[PDB]
Amino acid sequence: AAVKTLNPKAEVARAQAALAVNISAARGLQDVLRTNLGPKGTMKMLVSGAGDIKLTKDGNVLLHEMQIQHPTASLIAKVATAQDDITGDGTTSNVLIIGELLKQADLYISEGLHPRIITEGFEAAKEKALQFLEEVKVSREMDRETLIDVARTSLRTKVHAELADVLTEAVVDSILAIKKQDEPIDLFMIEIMEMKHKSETDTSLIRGLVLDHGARHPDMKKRVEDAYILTCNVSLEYEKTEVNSGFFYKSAEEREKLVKAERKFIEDRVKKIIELKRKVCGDSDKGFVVINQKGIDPFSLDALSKEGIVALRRAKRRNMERLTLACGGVALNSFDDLSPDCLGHAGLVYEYTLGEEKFTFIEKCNNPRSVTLLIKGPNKHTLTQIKDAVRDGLRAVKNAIDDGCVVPGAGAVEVAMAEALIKHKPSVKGRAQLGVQAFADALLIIPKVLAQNSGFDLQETLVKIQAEHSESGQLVGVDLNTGEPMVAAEVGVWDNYCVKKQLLHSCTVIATNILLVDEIMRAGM
Amino acid sequence: MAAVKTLNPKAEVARAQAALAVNISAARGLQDVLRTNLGPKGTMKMLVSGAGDIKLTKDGNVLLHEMQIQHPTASLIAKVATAQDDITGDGTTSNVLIIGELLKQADLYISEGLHPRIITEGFEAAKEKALQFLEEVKVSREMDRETLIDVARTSLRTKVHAELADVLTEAVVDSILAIKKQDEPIDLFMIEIMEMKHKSETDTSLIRGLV
Amino acid sequence: MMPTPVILLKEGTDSSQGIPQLVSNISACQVIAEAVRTTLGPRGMDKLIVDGRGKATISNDGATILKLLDVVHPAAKTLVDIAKSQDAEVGDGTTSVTLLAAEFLK
Amino acid sequence: ALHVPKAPGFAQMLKEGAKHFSGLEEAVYRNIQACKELAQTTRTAYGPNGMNKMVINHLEKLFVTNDAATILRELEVQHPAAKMIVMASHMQEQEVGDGTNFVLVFAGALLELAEELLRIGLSVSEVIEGYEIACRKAHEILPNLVCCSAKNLRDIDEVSSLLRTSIMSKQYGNEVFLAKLIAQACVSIFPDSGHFNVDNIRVCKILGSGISSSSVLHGMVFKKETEGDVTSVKDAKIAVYSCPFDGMITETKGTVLIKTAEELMNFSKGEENLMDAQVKAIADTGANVVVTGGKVADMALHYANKYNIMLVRLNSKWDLRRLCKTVGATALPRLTPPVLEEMGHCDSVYLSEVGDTQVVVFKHEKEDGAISTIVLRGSTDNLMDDIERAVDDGVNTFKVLTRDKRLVPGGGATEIELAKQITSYGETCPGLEQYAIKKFAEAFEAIPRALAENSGVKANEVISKLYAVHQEGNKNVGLDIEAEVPAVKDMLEAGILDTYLGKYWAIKLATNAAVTVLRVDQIIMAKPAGGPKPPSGK
Amino acid sequence: ALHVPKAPGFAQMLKEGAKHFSGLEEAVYRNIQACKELAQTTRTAYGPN
Amino acid sequence: GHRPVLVLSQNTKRESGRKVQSGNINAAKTIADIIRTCLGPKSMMKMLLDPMGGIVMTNDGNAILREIQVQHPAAKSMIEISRTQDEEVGDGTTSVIILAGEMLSVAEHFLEQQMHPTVVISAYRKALDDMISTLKKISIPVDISDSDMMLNIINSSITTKAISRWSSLACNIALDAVKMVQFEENGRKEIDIKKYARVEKIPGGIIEDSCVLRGVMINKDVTHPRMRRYIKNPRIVLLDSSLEYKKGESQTDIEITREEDFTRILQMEEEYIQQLCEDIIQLKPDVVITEKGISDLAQHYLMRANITAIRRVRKTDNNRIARACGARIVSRPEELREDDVGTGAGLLEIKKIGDEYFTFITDCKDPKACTILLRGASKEILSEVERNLQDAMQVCRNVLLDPQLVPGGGASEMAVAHALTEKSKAMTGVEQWPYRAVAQALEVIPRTLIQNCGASTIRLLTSLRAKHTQENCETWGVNGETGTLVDMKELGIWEPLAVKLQTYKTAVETAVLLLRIDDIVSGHKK
Ligand SMILES: Nc1ncnc2c1ncn2[C@@H]1O[C@H](COP(=O)(O)OP(=O)(O)O)[C@@H](O)[C@H]1O
Ligand SMILES: Nc1ncnc2c1ncn2[C@@H]1O[C@H](COP(=O)(O)OP(=O)(O)O)[C@@H](O)[C@H]1O
Ligand SMILES: Nc1ncnc2c1ncn2[C@@H]1O[C@H](COP(=O)(O)OP(=O)(O)O)[C@@H](O)[C@H]1O
Ligand SMILES: [Mg+2]
Ligand SMILES: [Mg+2]
Ligand SMILES: [Mg+2]
Ligand SMILES: [Mg+2]
Ligand SMILES: [Mg+2]
Repeated sequence: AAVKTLNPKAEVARAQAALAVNISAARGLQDVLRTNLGPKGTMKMLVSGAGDIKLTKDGNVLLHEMQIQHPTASLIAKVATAQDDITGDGTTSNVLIIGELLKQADLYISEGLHPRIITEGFEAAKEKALQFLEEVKVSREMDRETLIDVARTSLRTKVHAELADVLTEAVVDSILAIKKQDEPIDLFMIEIMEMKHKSETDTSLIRGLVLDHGARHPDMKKRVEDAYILTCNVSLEYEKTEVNSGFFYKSAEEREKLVKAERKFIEDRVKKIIELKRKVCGDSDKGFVVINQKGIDPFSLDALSKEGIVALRRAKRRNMERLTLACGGVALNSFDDLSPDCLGHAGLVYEYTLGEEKFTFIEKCNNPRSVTLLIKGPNKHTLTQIKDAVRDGLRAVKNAIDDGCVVPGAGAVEVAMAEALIKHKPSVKGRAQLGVQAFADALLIIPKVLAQNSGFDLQETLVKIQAEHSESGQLVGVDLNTGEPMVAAEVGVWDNYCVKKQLLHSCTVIATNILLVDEIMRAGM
Repeated sequence: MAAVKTLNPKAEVARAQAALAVNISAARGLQDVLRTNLGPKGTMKMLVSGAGDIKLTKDGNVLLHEMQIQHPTASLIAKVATAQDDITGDGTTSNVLIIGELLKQADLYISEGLHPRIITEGFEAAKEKALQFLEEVKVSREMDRETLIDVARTSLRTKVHAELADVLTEAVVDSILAIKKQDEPIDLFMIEIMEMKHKSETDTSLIRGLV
Repeated sequence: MMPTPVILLKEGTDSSQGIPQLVSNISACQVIAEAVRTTLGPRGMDKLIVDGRGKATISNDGATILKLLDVVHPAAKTLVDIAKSQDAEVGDGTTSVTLLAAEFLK
Repeated sequence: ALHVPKAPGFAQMLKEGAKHFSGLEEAVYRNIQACKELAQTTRTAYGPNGMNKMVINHLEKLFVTNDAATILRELEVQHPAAKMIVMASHMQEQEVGDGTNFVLVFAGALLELAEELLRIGLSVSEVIEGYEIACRKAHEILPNLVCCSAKNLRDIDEVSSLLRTSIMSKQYGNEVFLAKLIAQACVSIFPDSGHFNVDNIRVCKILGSGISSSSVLHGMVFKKETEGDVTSVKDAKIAVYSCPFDGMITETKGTVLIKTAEELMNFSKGEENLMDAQVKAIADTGANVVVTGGKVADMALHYANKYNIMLVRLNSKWDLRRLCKTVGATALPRLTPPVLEEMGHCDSVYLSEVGDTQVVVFKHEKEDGAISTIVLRGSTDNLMDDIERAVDDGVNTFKVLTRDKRLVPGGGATEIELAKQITSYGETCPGLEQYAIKKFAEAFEAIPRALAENSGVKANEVISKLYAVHQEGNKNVGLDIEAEVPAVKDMLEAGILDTYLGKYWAIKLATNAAVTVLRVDQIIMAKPAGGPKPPSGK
Repeated sequence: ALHVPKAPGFAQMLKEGAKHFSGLEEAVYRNIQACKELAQTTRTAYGPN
Repeated sequence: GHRPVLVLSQNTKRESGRKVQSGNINAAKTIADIIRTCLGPKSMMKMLLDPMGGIVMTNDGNAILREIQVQHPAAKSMIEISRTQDEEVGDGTTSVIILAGEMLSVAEHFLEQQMHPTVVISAYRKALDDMISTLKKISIPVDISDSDMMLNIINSSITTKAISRWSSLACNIALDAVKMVQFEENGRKEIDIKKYARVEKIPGGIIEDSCVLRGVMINKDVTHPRMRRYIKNPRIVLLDSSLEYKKGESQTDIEITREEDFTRILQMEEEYIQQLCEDIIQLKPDVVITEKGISDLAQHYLMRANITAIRRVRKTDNNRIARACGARIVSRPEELREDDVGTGAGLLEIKKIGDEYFTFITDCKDPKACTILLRGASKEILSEVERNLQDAMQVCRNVLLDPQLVPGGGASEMAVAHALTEKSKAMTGVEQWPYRAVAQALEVIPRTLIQNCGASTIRLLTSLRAKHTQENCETWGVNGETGTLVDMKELGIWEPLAVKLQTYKTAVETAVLLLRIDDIVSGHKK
């Protein structure tokens, strides 16, 4: 090696060695992630250094939780991380397609072919595949049923069947609740609060908010039926003067006077709140709830509780907007001019105590534009798994709503794309037909992996499905229970169009870049 | 991890697809090394021993013995090639290449979920058919000096330089025809090969006697 | 016993179970009682215990002698604890409690 | 040809200390073996005849007890499947309060039978489906097995009889006395309103007099001493202050600026006069007892002693809130005299010495109050800790009874009946799931088997007799531990009963843990780090 | 992403202290450089001078 | 004892003679050989592993050279000249390295033949002067107004990179960004793409969605949710001073002896904040962007006037916003003027991309700053795309400043080599031999192009030389992808004259610098 004569402590792989290393790493990653694909996938256990336990089958989570220190593995992990960040699904398919693309490319490269021709064929095949995907997508009106089908297709692959069935309703209802007509969906308005006291099937949707903190005063009411919500960001505790004030007195009476007079600033704001509460509700029938982002000292807590006001302090910053959209009031940074029109309304507010943790519920809102999903489970790892599943489901439903088109799943679209690529192959000049064939075979990995995970054999199931597609022309996928060809659209197995497009683009780009790498160097020391 | 590691903690085990991957990787590495040996257009390799002795060769068996390999599958293939050299005296590089390509082609289908046993059955059937075809295609002829010269050329050209091969062809053919008895096995022990280090490589010849 | 590549409890855990451990506990209680036997009665004798710092404690009190002893046996600590309990509740008989318990076990 | 290299791919990419276990015989069987080992470790402490275990943690702290949850939490469990089962047991303890040993035993039996089923040829998914179906069938069957209900909770004898069984497994020799104490303490709490709070029952452990001398106090006991000279009050008028019993000071900064000799000569005298005025103003309301959460100034203490005011200082604010609940007072934030509603009343406050420790007792006379305290005597700290655990079990059983009054027979009767009914159901269900259903039914036999083994009889004879009797039609017959030979008896008359909610939650959690362990197929363990605990645990 | 593993095949099967050089730039040019170096060492003693 | 006596300190090595020259030339040749294969449209990419754990998949010569560490000082000099070439003209970083290596390689021949390095240096300087003359002679003019020619130039600049697949979009983005950054004030032309042409990479999406904005884009969100996230025609006010209450510079201590002074002080703090926000509002703006924090009370007072506030923005981003929307950053709002109010932005939109909020001030009219929003597969791909876009923008600004063009693909090298040989034909002194040697060493670029294309080097070079021996064949290069000789008047591969001039100058001067050197001394401290 040339560089080794300059930096002796350098590790270098050149020419076919770099390709061999990259393809070996990709094949190892693909072998690990093969068992993840499909609802028939296998649970994986992830034990951290500290002993934490995770139970996931996500491609991104598994990639982040294996003990791998390989460069190509890092590149594929970053690609999958981008896929998860933007689309929220398809990481396992991403890794599988990258690995199969590299394997099919090597199958021709090892026989004297240059990788550049393979990359040209990959580009042509990707263009044709994108055209076919445009031609095959199903534009539909995203009613509740289609969103439920998409949520099933995600959650069944993520969690147990019954838990998936519950999470489908939860996710779809939450998304439909927070969605405004002709407006981008803000997933920040769906709070995901997790409790650890009941079974996993008790996860539900609350048309309001759940706060992980409660009132700090024992005498405050634990339950208010008709409540006026005051969302505020005003400090109600003692605040020191910024310019080093200090006090100077000459007697105990003067010290007492100064002590009584140093609370007047906060007392004025507390009195303003109390006067507003008295004006708004002259009886004990209605209630008043104060949710403050900043702290409240015990003196103000006692003063408010003397008037029967429930006060919550140190709320999360996002809860300001969440309460504004749910209850309907307005967050106040000061009490300069506050009017009964700045108060939100909640049809029921109560506090729930669990161990050493106290929770506050805000339900029965008029028309909540922000809702929460209450994750419940007997174990921490169950809660983490359900959180990952609901994140995937929310991403899938949001993607389905964003563009009215949805793509049939179960690998039918991959089979049709491969068949179209094979048909289009003669139109490609030069030796790029080999790259086109490799791209088609790589696309065919998804039905192969689905059939293998379901317990059937790859070749027989694949040839059956391909023959059915050629004979009928429909979009026939993989039946994970019988192995026979099956129409994905009829049964309701749907895939996100954006997810498929991102898979094609990212997989092709990263495979082309990796195939063109001819040297791996580590000489920064 | 496994049963053997449970009984013997300091044990090395490769199980299921791991063993197949290890064997195929070793065979592919050996094939990658010995690809350049095949044919008269092959490339010389210089082999340096621990003591510093220099050896120039293109023979498959000679290269295999002098490779610094400690792999079990490599050892198995080396034993097979050694037997090939011992009996027939040629085809070691072809042996290694064919073994490696057989393993690679078998893995190409095994990775698709196919069981190795079916591949082995197909291998047996194909071997039987190939043997029948080889019996059909061979060219039986009484071998005069010309055919022996052609065979010796086809070997020595793949071994050494063209001019040296041309000299060695006449040398070896004349020696064999000299010691050959009619309808009797050829005793190669009766041809003495003696080394002298005073002339050029093209000065080697055959002495109708003994040295 | 088998290696069990993933051990259940943390490495170094010591477990003793069955009749032998009960007999060992009884023997430990006898050992503890033997250390305070000669302090009982008008013809009793005092014990001298030296700590790490070099200070010496001379006492005829069973509770004091047991406390100054650095007992670490889990079953033997019960005798020391009941001696402390007798000292706290009554103030006398801190040797009789240990002798009686050890004799019951014997 | 002397070394086997690592297979290309994931095997080579693995880190130096990581471990990867994949496949049935490498992951599932190992996890099942670990869970079986954990169940074996805890099994011997099941039932009234269970034996205590001396467990020493990493801080040389003794834990002699037969509480399954306590033993598991004091054990350094490292296998992650055993960690799942331990978390399931802890969740059962948190939700109900009793049945952790049941959860662990049932999970272990289910996992061993699942291993057997996998060996004979069944797939993991089929076993999981069979266990889920059998668990649903058992949950359906369980309500039909209820034999009686609490039917009252303000009674003393009835509540004691109900709670006897729960605290019979622990402290088997003397449970009637503990049952009476816990029943009295719980009946004092739990007013006409249906809400019952477990935290309202306090336990004070004082060493010296043996557990037979334990009593129940309608009040609170603090192991402290009075600050002042007054040590006994007969008609206490407790005023509670969260502020220190001292003159208030500015929160910004205090600086006494003296510019003349008169101010220097008058400052201390005026401060003392102000202290005296404040103390006398407090006393003029009739408050003869003052409780503070902060420090006590010398001048304030002197003036309180002058006016015959009993001073008690409580460092913990939890104790201050509990005292406010017990007496009915309000924690004043300032040193102002308390208004008539904020001044709490207790029938007797005095300083006492129980055994060795000096205690302050806020004793009521009525058989009521927000908080009741159980004083536990004994000869060993560990013995009092075990009695406290038994008291916690009894209180949790009372809370469960308040939540649900339905009861099921104990002593293995319910488990045997459940096994019989699940086997009958599974004998009719076709398909491969019948094997899993039958194994789930058989897993219930581990409870009577463990009871018989701990009692010292032949488990097989007991199980055969139980099946015979239940086939005869007696659903309330289980193991009789008061016999030297395998024998059974009806325990609806014997009063050995278990809460319906406890059994329901235990079965649900054990099945969930078992199926969660079974679902796992591959293990990827990172290299164990020697870090000083995760930052979450602080 | 901090170390380059040895390429699968012959590179991994190579012995501990063994060395392998293949190609023009790393074998032929290196041999030519070594021979030129030796000739340079011996060159100055050529001829009567 | 009796430690040895020394003149120089220990660990002070010193080599001298032919060995030093041979080592320097060998180090330069090795540096050239490292990136020899990364030249031309058929160049392969390389993976670099950073010591921090990062991966740099790149084709640029400068990045590869700067990502490695070397000990031989000649290699350090080669890395330095690569960085110099990258910083001066933008591209040509591997061509200059190859040229310097070849020049030193051909100078070694004469160094071994009893020729003093000064003669070689003089011949090299004469050759460099004649190379400059010939390059200026064979150049062609270009009108910057023709957008098609500029796009073709940028394309020919980026055909050798990984962005050649989306070359059209890349060229349009680079041309638009460079054109809109171009700015003049007080008779001073300025094209500052380092500060005012920002490239933002957000992984995900497709590269076809990447575009240049008529404005700026920052990773910021509104301070308070009530503030509008969508304003059609906003009046922008920029600040670089806190809207909070802060202590003064001098040591100031209050002394309170009266009851009402504490509350009075707090009320005056609030009133100062209110007056500050009133000074803001007096100009009636729509959005307020500040480099320092904004207090919650200030946020309330701003929302009372329906004003969107952005809390903490970097200095460079604030300067970009000021250039784009025509604002002027101010510090004391009591000195705010109407001219400081930034009008010209056609839309302010704050939309969530992925899981993060981003602020768009796009749709500006006549913006002098831009943000190139890059979306792609991952971080490494986007980094390589950004490097290619930087190369394209540098080439665009070089063409804008210097409108001359010279043929590419080795045609310029062959033409200059032939002219140098013809001029040397008249030389009679001993300096002619190194002169011709460097002349023919200039032919390494077409040879490397042929080698990377995979064609036959010797016969293609011979045919190209024979073609260049003719009269009107100065534009005859070689295809980097088909291995054939073509006239670049037809292929269209042209490169800026400035890039070629800088490359030749740097290569020759590096050769001179490393030829001047002897008697390497090492080991001493500072
Ligand atoms: N019920 C089903 N029947 C058949 N195929 C399915 C079913 N559900 C999902 N699939 C297919 O299996 C794949 C599941 O992949 P998944 O595990 O979600 O990977 P990722 O999480 O990376 O998207 C989808 O591409 C979908 O087409
Ligand atoms: N007097 C008794 N006779 C027979 N069985 C009993 C008696 N008391 C309790 N049991 C049985 O013991 C079991 C309680 O075991 P225990 O040690 O309390 O475990 P856990 O604390 O996990 O509930 C119950 O299932 C009950 O059936
Ligand atoms: N299509 C082409 N055919 C032939 N030569 C080309 C072509 N495109 C670019 N080149 C040549 O390749 C060189 C650019 O290669 P590049 O990798 O950018 O090196 P550098 O970074 O030194 O410019 C230019 O000198 C140009 O003459
Ligand atoms: Mg998915
Ligand atoms: Mg041969
Ligand atoms: Mg005595
Ligand atoms: Mg119990
Ligand atoms: Mg360039």
